[PDB]
Amino acid sequence: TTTLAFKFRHGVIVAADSRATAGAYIASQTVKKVIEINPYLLGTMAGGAADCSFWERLLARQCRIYELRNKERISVAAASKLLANMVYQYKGMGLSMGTMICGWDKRGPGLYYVDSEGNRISGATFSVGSGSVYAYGVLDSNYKWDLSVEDALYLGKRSILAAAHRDAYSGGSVNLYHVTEDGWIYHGNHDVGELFWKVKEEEGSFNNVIG
Amino acid sequence: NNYDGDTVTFSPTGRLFQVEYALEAIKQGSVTVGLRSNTHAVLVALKRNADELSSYQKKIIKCDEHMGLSLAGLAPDARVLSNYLRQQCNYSSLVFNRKLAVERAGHLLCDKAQKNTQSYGGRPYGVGLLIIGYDKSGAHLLEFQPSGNVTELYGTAIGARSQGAKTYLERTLDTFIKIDGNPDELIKAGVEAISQSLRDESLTVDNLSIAIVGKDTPFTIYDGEAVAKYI
Amino acid sequence: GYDRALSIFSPDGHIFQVEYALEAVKRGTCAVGVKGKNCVVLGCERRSTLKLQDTRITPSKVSKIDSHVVLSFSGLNADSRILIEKARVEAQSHRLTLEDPVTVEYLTRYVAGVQQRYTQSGGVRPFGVSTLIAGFDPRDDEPKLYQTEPSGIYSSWSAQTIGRNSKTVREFLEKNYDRKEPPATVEECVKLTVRSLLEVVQTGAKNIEITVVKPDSDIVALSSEEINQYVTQIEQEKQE
Amino acid sequence: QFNPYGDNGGTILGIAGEDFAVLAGDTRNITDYSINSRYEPKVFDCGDNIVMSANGFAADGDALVKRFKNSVKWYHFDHNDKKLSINSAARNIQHLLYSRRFFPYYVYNIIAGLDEDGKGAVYSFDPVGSYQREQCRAGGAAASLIMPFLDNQVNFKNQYEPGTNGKVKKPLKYLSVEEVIKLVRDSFTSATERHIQVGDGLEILIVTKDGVRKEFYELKRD
Amino acid sequence: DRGVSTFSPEGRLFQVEYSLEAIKLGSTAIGIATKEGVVLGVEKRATSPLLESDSIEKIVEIDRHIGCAMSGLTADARSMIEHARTAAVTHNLYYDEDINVESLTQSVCDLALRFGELMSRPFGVALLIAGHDADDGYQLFHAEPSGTFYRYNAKAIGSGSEGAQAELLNEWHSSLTLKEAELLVLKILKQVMEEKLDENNAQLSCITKQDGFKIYDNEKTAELIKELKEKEAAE
Amino acid sequence: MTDRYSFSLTTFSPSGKLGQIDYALTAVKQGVTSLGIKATNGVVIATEKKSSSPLAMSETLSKVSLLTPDIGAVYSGMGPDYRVLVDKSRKVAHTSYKRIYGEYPPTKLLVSEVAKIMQEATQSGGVRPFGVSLLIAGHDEFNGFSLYQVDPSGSYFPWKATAIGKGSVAAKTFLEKRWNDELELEDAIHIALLTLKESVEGEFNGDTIELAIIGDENPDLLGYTGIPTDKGPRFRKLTSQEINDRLEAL
Amino acid sequence: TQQPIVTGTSVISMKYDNGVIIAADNLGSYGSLLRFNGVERLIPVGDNTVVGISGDISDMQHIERLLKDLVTENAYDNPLADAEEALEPSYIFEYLATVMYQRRSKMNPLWNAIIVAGVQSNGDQFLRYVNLLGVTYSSPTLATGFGAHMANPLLRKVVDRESDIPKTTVQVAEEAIVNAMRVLYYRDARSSRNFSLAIIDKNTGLTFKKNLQVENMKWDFAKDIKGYGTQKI
Amino acid sequence: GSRRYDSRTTIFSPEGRLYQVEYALESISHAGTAIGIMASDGIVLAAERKVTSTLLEQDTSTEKLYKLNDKIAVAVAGLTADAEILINTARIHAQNYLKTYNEDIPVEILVRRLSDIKQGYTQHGGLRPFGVSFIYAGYDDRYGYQLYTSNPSGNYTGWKAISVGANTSAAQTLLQMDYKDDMKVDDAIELALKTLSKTTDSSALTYDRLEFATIRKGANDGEVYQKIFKPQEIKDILVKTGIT
Ligand SMILES: *[C@@]([C])([C][O])[C@](*)(=O)[C]([C]C1=[C][C]=[C][C]=[C]1)[N]C(=O)[C]([C]C1=[C][N]C2=C1[C]=[C][C]=[C]2)[N]C(=O)[C]([C])[N]C(=O)C1=C([C])C2=C([C]1)[C]=[C][C]=[C]2
Ligand SMILES: [Mg+2]
Ligand SMILES: [Mg+2]
Ligand SMILES: [Mg+2]
Repeated sequence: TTTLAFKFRHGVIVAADSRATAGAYIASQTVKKVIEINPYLLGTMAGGAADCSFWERLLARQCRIYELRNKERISVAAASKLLANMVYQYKGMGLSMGTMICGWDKRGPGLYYVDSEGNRISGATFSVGSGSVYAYGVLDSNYKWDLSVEDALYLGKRSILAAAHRDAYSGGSVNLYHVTEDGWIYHGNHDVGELFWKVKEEEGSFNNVIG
Repeated sequence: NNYDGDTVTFSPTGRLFQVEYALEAIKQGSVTVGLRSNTHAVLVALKRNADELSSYQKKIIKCDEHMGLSLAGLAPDARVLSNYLRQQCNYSSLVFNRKLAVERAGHLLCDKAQKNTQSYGGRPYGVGLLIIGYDKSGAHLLEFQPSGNVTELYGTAIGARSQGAKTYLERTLDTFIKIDGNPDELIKAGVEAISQSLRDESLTVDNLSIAIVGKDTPFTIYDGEAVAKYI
Repeated sequence: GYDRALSIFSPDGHIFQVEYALEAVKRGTCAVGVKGKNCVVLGCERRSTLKLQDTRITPSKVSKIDSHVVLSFSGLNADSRILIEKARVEAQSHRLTLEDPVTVEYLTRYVAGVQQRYTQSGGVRPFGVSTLIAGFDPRDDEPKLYQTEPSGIYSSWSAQTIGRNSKTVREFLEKNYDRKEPPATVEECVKLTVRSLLEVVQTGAKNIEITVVKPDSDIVALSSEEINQYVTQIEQEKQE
Repeated sequence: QFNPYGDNGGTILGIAGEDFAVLAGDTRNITDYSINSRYEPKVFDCGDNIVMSANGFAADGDALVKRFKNSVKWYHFDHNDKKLSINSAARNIQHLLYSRRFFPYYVYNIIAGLDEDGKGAVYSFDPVGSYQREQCRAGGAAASLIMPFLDNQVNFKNQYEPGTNGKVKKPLKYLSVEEVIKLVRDSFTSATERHIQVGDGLEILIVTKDGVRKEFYELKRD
Repeated sequence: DRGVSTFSPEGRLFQVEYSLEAIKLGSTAIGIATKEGVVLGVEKRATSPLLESDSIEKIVEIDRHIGCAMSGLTADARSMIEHARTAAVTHNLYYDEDINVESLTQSVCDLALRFGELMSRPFGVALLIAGHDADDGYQLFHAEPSGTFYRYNAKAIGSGSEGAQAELLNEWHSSLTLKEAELLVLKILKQVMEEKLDENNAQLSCITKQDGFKIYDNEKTAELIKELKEKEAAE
Repeated sequence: MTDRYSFSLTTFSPSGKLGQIDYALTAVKQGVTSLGIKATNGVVIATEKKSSSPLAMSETLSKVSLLTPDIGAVYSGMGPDYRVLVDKSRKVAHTSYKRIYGEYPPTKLLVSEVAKIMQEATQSGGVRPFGVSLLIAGHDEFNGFSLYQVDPSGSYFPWKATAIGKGSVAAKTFLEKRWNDELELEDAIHIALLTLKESVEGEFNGDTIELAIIGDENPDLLGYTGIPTDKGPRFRKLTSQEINDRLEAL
Repeated sequence: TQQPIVTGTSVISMKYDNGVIIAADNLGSYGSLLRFNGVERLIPVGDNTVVGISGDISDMQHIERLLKDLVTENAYDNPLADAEEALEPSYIFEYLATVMYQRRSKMNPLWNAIIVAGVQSNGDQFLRYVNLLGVTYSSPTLATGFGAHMANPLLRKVVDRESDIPKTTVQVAEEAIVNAMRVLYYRDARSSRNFSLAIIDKNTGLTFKKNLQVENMKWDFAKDIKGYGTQKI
Repeated sequence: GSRRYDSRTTIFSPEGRLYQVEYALESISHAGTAIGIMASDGIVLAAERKVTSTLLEQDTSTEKLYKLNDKIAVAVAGLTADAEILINTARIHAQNYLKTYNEDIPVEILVRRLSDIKQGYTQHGGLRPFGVSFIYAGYDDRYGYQLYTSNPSGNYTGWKAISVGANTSAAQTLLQMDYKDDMKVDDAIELALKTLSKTTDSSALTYDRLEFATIRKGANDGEVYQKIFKPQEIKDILVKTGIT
């Protein structure tokens, strides 16, 4: 896998690939690695598919109860912390998770990295997965705060593509999300096979590849 | 009097008053009738409402594909005991790949109710049950009392004014037992039996509740316009 | 374990143990809470039957639950310590798990829930305590004032009093406190709180305690001399 | 040292149509190089128009199916004989699998039925509960032999329209039940040729609004 | 003294019957079910004018499709609501769907008789549970501390219950609109309340399929009160 | 089953009295007289062997009991209660002290542990107080000789000399006149026999009287030789003959 | 987790037109030592079921006691214990299969392979296998251990599929079983000549044969075999 | 069952009082008077032994004054056996604090802990409360010299001078009269003994009927010393103050 997310002027972009792997065998190419916690909260999946899926759905229920009790939507910080404390119980037991809790709350746009090792980090830019290292190069060089929504969506998409190309365990399609103060917006499924050739032609990149 | 404060106390004549008071709760409950032939077994229940805006309290509960009961008294206690039967029927299937015998189901209910009559702190169950079922030895009808006593019968009735229906079945014994391979006629006999316990009110479409089980008939409950046929 | 049901219903639908716990509150010293436009003031009675007391070390009537929330009470003193301890633990537990301090409404809901739990648990009696919980939510300038009682019900108040002769001071507050225009300043809020206690207290010497809570964790307890100046001004205006 | 797991072989295949769904699996049961049974059913009608197959370690597969059938039974008791939707069953099965995260069911599970709009549905699971809805999925020993063939013949992957030369793809026309069963039989006949754990027989369960129907076909017994 | 789980000679549990007396002392709560939605309304009954009435929370959300009104010892309801909210959300976790209103009500009623010598006494509060699901549509349930629950087309609980129920007997019909039901709850609340009904001492709420469970604003309720006064003066 | 008596059976009455403790003290009053006297170089404890039947062998019933090599005990009140307290006292001397410090506890601390056990029977659930008063005589290196009384409440007091049970009021008066701070052990034994004769009705001899001392170390009773620091138990029970010898010079 | 100590080898079985046959030798091996020569590994349950067990003998004796207790328990408050509510082969098997899978799930297995052979109430043949892992399967022929490798091939020549069952008589089926037991005696180092055989027929009931011996053995050709290649004398 | 015999020790009266706590206080009012007086340079603890005997071994006896640690002591009024249970718990609590924070326990924290234990017996468990009232005399570097009292209700308060046990009404009046803020230890010693001498039920106040203790900074330089008075030392201070 390759997943990323970053904060900017107009919220937070969240992007991910769709490949699932069982050794060298490609089990699936249509998987959803973004999770819908609530209309204002997303969660990414990397590492153990089952682990990430189970615990984030458990978090979503936890967040919903919070809303009922407190008559208020949970913060991104509190949500990320509930997950972190939940997985910390099972530290050293074999859990494999690398997630990002993305949302918009009273403090503005929020983005936390959470893993099964115990880390819980607030940051403006994250990428986790086997392809994260390829994605960071494109992000770091092109990331600004004053980024348009159109340019920001493309950056997150182009960053996954870079990783999908080089990393053998990343690819399939790109799923895009944009989180606003009015909630998250899905920006489609983009097949990497078709997207690669399109970006190659329009951008001029990937000159070494023939098409 | 002085010996009815708890279930752990015999009276000077050897009576258990808390059990007798629990038995009284059944008599206050709405009437329900049970009867069977050699091929089928039928439950008929008169449902009771709180008022005209309210629904009619459900009386019949399914336990398995081949077994179920009707209640009279505290409904929550019936929910607890029926849940126990559901689990026991289910244990028999999962472990032994065996449908639970109706006679053995009665023995299990007897023993569960008994523990509540001999221990301090708890209380007896405040409900009476009529269990019907079809197993490897044919059709069966059981009557459960929260004293622990369980009885296998051809037919019976419990609840308020249940003596009228019980007398009718005692006359009709020789007739309805012979109703083999005819579910509608066996239900007719049950509807006619429960009618002997009615006063003022009559059997309406949302008042009547019927259930049946048999040779090639899974335990099914009939309510609403499905019982209009028998009115 | 001791499992005896002490709090139970009576034929007329009353739980006497909960109602007798309210009688313990009625016996307790008077406590009053008044919220102004930008503050809340908590006033408390000190019975002057106990002199030769060391006022430095004697447990104060108003207790800080966190830096932004306070709790005063009327009723059994020993019982109040248990609720305060539990509340303080929960306040830190909330900061630890959710990374925000408790809201005043949340803390009140917790304390009230504890009180309720002791009305239908085996082997325990209800708390003989009613509390006034006051403060300001994090990053908020709206004053908060809540009340709880042994049964476990809680509610928000513009101004409220509990304890002995609370009926009298509530009567005073109902006619003097205006909702359309509450005490605009700290002075006006404290003055009204002292005035209300002077209806019941006896002497205005060391019998009145005042604690002012302002936004952004600004809590201070007034001294004897500062309060005595309010007592002086009130009675001098009264001589007319 | 005692090894609590085993491998009973077998291979299963689920395909979703427009108004139907199939779940197929071979009937061979094996340990190592021996045959246990030439006909040991692996795909089951679980109720509420849902079929299921847990492929891998048969003892864990039998237990999971047995538990899910039981879950359907209690769903009726607790929720007024309400029909269990395929999406609700999938979520329930996730929790059955993850309840043993630290001593897993060594099986690959597939369920098939109809969604709430009446369209064909197939769901696939990993041994610890990660599930996903798909149009086409093969699981088990010969899963890697069959899936690429399905990508090509069901989703028309790497297939383009002649004359355009890679500019326009082949359009995604739905398949009929008769066309699907052909792909299933050819899939299993091909897998039987090249995989030693696959053979003996093929049992297909088809799900429509009318109910659950069965079809059986023989396979090579070598 | 005597057992907590003791039967009377008439075959009733003493403690359950005594808890029903506590509920009769509680403030009035009314529920009306229609084909356009279910309306829930309550009497707030503030003990003093200094009490900020908006903090009185006697109508409560359980889920987006289920609401709840209470009457009696309201403090006892908090753990029941907590259980209901947990049950509703837990079922969404296990089954990826909304939970049936009846199933939710049954879960709440299972707590009722878990008392003995578990909790030390029955709950001293009755609940009106209103909601909507795809199978049985708009529903209204009355959950008692006996563990029994009845479905109702319309129901009133609390101090003015028998007077309100008789009024609901005459007024309810199967073709009632939502607006008509809103005015009907306000009408009957105004009739049984001690103090004069206004937007501050009474509260309305509803549950519709589209918008879900909503507690009405005081400004919105005030207009419905003004609309009620004019239509009563119209004849 | 289960012990469902998890509540106190001893409670304060409106007057502030703890009824069960008072009633336990009444049971002690009915009991046979026992006494203790402290000398400069020893302590003596004594009581009457009230035989229930002449067919009964009164030697088998021991009213005076060894708790440690340097600590002894006697009682007045209910015998069975005393017997179990002695068992617990012996055990607690090992578990709460000897297994920790490698030496036997001093008298005051063993008394403190016994007192604690008796206090708990006065507050714990589903039990009645012990119906005995104990007299515990003992010696230890840093406190010297000592004599303690322990009551059903768990309260304990140190005594120069005292008596408990049937004729305690008269016996305590008798001891006040005879006791001084210069008494030798033999003088204390003599006074103990004189005091005890007043409360006894029937036969008064070595077979009907039980008497023990805490005095000098008894190397002959140690059971082994070779360790200089181990010099033997200070507790010694006087024989029937040894008592009769001192009754001739009475 | 443990290791098996005293063990029993192959159990073999097959269906025929009116019932089932099952067989197993009478040996209890202690590693390579042929320790116990009088061990019965076929255990009848009523007059309609025979459970054949291989593997650890101490665990076999434990299972034998569970089955004996099962019969006792079934008779409790059951007037139809010798009729309609008697124990069926399917009931007995599912019970064992439940126990085996539970024990493996606690990492403390019953180190056995079991074949339950019997005839049901309706006359249907029952033949199902279960082992230490809780793995279950049914087939016209079933065998454990070495029998799976050597006996099944011989028995499958008689009953290759379901449709061959009605065509197979009891004389043919018994003949095949007895031949398979001879082959196992030739080739299994942990087998014995003495064995037991049980037939459960829907008409003639349960026939239990003890003290059977492998006979008509071919050994004469051994005299001609000399050396391991080049040796002539 | 067992319910029949339960006294229900932890319930409210109709007036909102705890029956057993009130009856425990009644018990304590018959106990020997204990007095605590706090001065600027130390604290005094005085207490009266109850009707003693000539044959009681006084020099090895202790029924009133106990040592909790080097800085804190307590005077007891009520059941001695009940007090010793609590005293040992307090001694352990003081050592737990010292082990945890490596500092001597502040007086109030120790007092609150014991008072919380007493409170527990009034709210749950179904057991009778401890029939004990303490006077705590102690020192720490935060508040300096401190006097507290606790009673069976578990409620505690701070004092300049206080009495518990018998005749507290009379004793408190006498203390309220003669006490002044600038008072010293030697003066406080005299006040304590004079107050006992007037309130006592005995004919005359003698050395053998008293327990006495001081907590003084009168130790060589900045440190605190506890002095539990011996029989001969009590006899001397009685002559010095002019009582015998
Ligand atoms: C990249 C493809 C690789 O990192 C990405 O992380 C995806 C993430 C992802 C996939 C699907 C849904 C959501 C997120 N990961 C996978 O495809 C993983 C690869 C993986 C397996 N174990 C593991 C992985 C990654 C990091 C740590 C550990 N695939 C899975 O998790 C699935 C396919 N599970 C399994 O293959 C198996 C599990 C679980 C399991 C098996 C196989 C067998 C027995 C017990 C459990
Ligand atoms: Mg957490
Ligand atoms: Mg082959
Ligand atoms: Mg005692």
